[PDB]
Amino acid sequence: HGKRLFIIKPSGFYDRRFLKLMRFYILLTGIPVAIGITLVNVFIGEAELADIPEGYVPEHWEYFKHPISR
Amino acid sequence: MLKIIIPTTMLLPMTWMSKHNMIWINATVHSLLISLISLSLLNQLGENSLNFSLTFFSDSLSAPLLVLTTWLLPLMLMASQSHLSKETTTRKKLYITMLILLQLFLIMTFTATELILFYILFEATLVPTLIIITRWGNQTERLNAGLYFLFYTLAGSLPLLVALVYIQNTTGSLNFLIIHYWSHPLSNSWSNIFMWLACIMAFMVKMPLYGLHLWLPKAHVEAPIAGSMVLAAVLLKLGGYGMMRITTILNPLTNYMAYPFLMLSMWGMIMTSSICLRQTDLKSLIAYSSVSHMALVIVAIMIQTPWSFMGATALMIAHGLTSSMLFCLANTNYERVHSRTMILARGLQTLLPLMATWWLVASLTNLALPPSINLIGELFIITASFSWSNITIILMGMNMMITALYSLYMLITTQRGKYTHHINNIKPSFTRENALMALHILPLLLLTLNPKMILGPLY
Amino acid sequence: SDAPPLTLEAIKDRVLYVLKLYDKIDPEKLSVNSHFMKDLGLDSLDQVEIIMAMEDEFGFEIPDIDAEKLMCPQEIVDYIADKKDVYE
Amino acid sequence: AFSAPAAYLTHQQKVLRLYKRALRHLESWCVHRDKYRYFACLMRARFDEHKNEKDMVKATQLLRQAEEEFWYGQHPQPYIFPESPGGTSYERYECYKVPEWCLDDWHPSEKAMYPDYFAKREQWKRLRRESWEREVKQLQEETPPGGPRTEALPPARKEGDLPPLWWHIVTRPRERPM
Amino acid sequence: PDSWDKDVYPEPPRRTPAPAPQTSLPNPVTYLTKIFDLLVDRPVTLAREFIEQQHAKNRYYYYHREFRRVPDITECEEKDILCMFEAEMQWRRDYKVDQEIVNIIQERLKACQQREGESYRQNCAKELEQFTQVSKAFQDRYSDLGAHYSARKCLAKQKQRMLAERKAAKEAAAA
Amino acid sequence: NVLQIVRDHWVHILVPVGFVFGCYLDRRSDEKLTAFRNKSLLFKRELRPNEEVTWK
Amino acid sequence: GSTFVAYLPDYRMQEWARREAERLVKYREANGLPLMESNCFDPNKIQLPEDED
Ligand SMILES: CCCCCCCCCCCCCCCCC[C@@H](O)O[C@H](CO[C@H](O)CCCCCCCCCCCCCCC)COP(=O)(O)OCC[N+](C)(C)C
Ligand SMILES: CCCCCCCCCCCCCCCCC[C@@H](O)O[C@H](CO[C@H](O)CCCCCCCCCCCCCCC)COP(=O)(O)OCC[N+](C)(C)C
Ligand SMILES: CCCCCCCC/C=C\CCCCCCCC(=O)O[C@H](COC(=O)CCCCCCC/C=C/CCCCCCCC)COP(=O)(O)OCCN
Ligand SMILES: CCCCCCCCCCCC(=O)SCCNC(=O)CCNC(=O)[C@H](O)C(C)(C)COP(=O)(O)O
Repeated sequence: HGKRLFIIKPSGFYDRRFLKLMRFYILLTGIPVAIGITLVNVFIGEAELADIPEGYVPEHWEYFKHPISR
Repeated sequence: MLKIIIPTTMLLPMTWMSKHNMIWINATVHSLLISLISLSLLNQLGENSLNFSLTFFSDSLSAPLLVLTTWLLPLMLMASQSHLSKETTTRKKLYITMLILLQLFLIMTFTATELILFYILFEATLVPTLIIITRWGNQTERLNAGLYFLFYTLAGSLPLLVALVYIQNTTGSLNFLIIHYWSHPLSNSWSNIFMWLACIMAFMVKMPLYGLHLWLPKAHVEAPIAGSMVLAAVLLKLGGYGMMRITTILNPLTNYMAYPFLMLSMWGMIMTSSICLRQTDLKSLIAYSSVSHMALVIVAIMIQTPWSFMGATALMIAHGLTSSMLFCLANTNYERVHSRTMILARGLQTLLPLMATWWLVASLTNLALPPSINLIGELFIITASFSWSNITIILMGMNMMITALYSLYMLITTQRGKYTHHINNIKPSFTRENALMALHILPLLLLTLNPKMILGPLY
Repeated sequence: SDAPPLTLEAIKDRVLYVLKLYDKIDPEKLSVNSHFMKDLGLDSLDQVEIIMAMEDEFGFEIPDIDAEKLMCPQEIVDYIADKKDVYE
Repeated sequence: AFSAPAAYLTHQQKVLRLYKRALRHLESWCVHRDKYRYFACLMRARFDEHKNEKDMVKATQLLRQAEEEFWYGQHPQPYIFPESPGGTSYERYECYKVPEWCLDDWHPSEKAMYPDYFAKREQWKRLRRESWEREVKQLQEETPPGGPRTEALPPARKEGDLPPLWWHIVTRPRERPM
Repeated sequence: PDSWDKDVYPEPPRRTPAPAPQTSLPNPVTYLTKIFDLLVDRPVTLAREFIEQQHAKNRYYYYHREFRRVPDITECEEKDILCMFEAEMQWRRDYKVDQEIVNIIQERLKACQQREGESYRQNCAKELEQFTQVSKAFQDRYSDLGAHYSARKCLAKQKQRMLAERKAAKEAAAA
Repeated sequence: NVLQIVRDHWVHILVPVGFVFGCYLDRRSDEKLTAFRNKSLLFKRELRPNEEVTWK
Repeated sequence: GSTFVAYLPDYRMQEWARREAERLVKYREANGLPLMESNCFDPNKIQLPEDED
């Protein structure tokens, strides 16, 4: 049936544009951060606890576990 | 601490040497950069403090307040960009200068190793706010509002200077570290009672305590949007921070001294929440909600328990963010309608759906919906008050119910129903306003993931 | 919903159907333009019962101020079409 | 709704209104159709006995005990049509009603869609722009001095004229836009 | 798992029954857990082994920080600020350690209650009684200090508690 | 084009210069509070063979 | 900044306190010591004032 009518509604252009822009920038910086975190976790991090060897004094950043924290 | 202070000072020559059409962009970019630098301060220790020098220190009570203060300036610039379009370049630069000076005074106030320096900056914040209120204000009652705001604060804080100089003459120091380490009990004496009153009233009047809160509705309603944002977000927390810093020397006098103020705050939260139910102005309603929240913070500080302090810090941060967002939403409505009356513009969800979503989220956060940090502070303070006395639960529950009631009343009156027919100048919401609301709301939901960052030194 | 888009012809047919089911008025005498008080000799109470019968037939109710000045089937159909936004 | 109200209601209109209310509430009490027909015919018979009464005082005394009797037995939960001011769907679709002026703020990328509709809208705008200037003077010349005495508007009397204050009555959104 | 000490977190031997099917009907639980194993546990194990070998390719260490003992508040002069600072820091560290000890005991109690099932009221008396002692001690040491707590106030509370105990003992002996 | 965009974009460098100057001033003020370096009773430590100061 | 705050190193010393508490409870359970002690400071080093009332 060719009874298609017009739906009067406010402009959804600006709302959609703002949402797209916000998502674009958030992802623009979050995707590299997530990729870097994943690579660091798989390849490098998660040190294991040890005893301090006698006669050796560690530096301040050697008392932490996660590599990004160090 | 100078790595934050010096860029804030350099904001002034950068603003005054900027092009006529590049002040806002440069100010926003450099304010955001300054805020990023401030993030480093959050790392805090379970031990004493971050004592940078003899003049300034940082603590996990001062760090969230400093971060919020640095974060607020770009939002205030974004909000002020609109209504100052037809203003001369010199006056816009003067407005930005006032905002920068206020930020600098607040930043130096929150570190403040010594109490007279704290008083000096705590009073220096009074001038830029007064100029902003009484110069860039729309109505004719801005002059009376500024007079009230000035004189309430000064009448409250003048005895504090005498109390501080007397304390330094007797003890010998006003450095907070020495004050904490060499603290001595206060004997129950009339002179000690009046010293307690002089130390407490200056911070009470700026909370505002119920019965001394008259200046706040005037100042908030008559101020421009940036002034309302800063007053609701940071300037109210100065009294709470000062009380938290100064209640170390008021013991054991505080145990019985606190009763008049505890009763006033406990009944005044109910009074102001009920006032919010019958209000024809958005800004007045938001201001009275702020009064209720700050009264509950006063109760928390007066109880003086670790859970009280953690809840008070969390509630201060959450209330600052929520009140700023609510004021921004009200200003977005006002710049379209030019009325500032709840019942005029109705059914705005049909015309502005995303702004209605922002309204809903802001109302839910003000309603203290879990697991938001608003409810974290609310619940910690409620538990501490219950441990103080099991009968407080009635007043706390009444306040919670009335708070939900007027929050949803404000949401429904403006967003739901039928649109006003004769209003036809409601243009689509700009990207600037949407970004302002997003930058208000996202930090709250990110902070609820790491509540330990805003729970203060007693965590 | 699944409601067929009723037209002016359907409204007129239904109004005339309900009117012809009204024993007080003879079927032959009535016409789309036939008046109620003068052309068919009906009382005002008969008019209000006719309005109620229309209301029960079409499933919506007409305010009294509008109903009390609906005196012909043609203007009844026009009122119903205006209320329900009928195109043709 | 559409018709302008009068300064007062006459006795005859009040009697009709009571008759309609009583019939509706009797139908609400009597669910079944045959019982309702019987009791409605009995109601009409009781109702038209005093049809031919002449003096005003006894007529005014009547309809009053009738209203009191109606209020005593008014069926505190009467049947209501769904779209009525008390129905279960009175304002269900009022959230889907958008004004016509909202289309003036559409982005040109949005107005690229539906070009014929916007051309027709522009034609309507031109028609309204001329008709309003005609209507202002027409209403100024037709209104009685000292202000209107009723909220009833006159029709158009010339050839190219349009009825005064027509734009917001013709351009209603719809009953069920969505 | 070696990642935590079994003595700090004791567990019963966890004796479990053996499957004793009484009927010939094949139960669905075994088939579902076998298909779960095949479709879930094997790829997860393979990925874990790959990540573990990648970690073993790059190994480095971190150490627990050791803190020396310093004079406490009871042997500091009235206005000596340096020893007061050191004693306050030491007391704060001890307070944190005591809080974590209470946390460990509470975790033990919760685990016992969940593990013992319907007989928790009898089979978890030991954990409840340990928690009673630890809570009593912790309460004596730090309750009612207030928001502005310090080593001096704790020492004053301990002093008044010992004065009360000495007075009670003297009155009881001389009764 | 250099020497033209500088006249309009010279202002941008100021906030950053302030930050590095503030860091330098913080370190300089730190330099004046070394009265107890490697003298605290908790972190009293013997120097490394190539160590002059425990911290800077 | 959110990622930076998420990965802040433990200057509040939480896991350090966990390890200290774990080793102390291991030592005390093994030696028969009754866990935590009621007195925070050893009574030998406090000189109470004699009442003589
Ligand atoms: C207006 C909106 C709110 C503004 C803020 C209001 C908060 C300010 C209220 C001040 C708090 C109380 C002040 C003093 C409290 C001490 C307790 C005392 O009042 O109670 C009795 C005191 O008895 C009598 O009250 C004596 C005082 C009588 C004169 C005071 C005037 C009473 C009403 C004045 C209220 C005016 C407030 C506003 C000023 C503009 C106890 O008897 P006593 O054991 O012997 O004294 C104990 C104290 N010692 C040990 C130092 C001796
Ligand atoms: C929109 C439709 C949906 C799309 C999105 C789908 C994806 C859903 C994901 C969104 C939320 C789901 C919940 C998932 C949570 C996982 C992340 C979480 O684990 O990280 C948190 C970490 O989050 C951060 O800590 C909190 C964010 C920082 C908030 C600071 C605000 C940024 C500055 C802005 C100005 C400040 C204004 C306010 C002043 C105070 C907590 O981590 P934590 O267990 O702890 O330890 C981290 C790992 N360690 C052990 C290595 C250390
Ligand atoms: C929003 C408006 C609120 C305004 C503030 C209201 C409270 C003001 C506080 C009282 C004013 C004086 C403060 C005292 C200054 C501190 C100095 C001090 O504590 O030393 C006392 C000094 O105490 C005093 O002298 C107090 C005298 C009070 C005179 C001024 C009266 C002002 C009004 C008092 C009543 C109202 C106070 C509460 C107001 C409630 C809120 C409106 C002891 O002095 P000495 O002689 O050295 O030691 C005794 C042993 N020889
Ligand atoms: C279930 C609810 C309970 C029921 C209780 C209700 C009790 C109602 C009984 C009251 C009976 C009466 O009419 S009360 C008597 C009041 N007085 C008169 O009726 C005088 C003249 N009558 C008129 O003018 C009428 O309009 C008329 C001529 C009928 C139509 O005229 P049209 O030619 O313009 O249609």
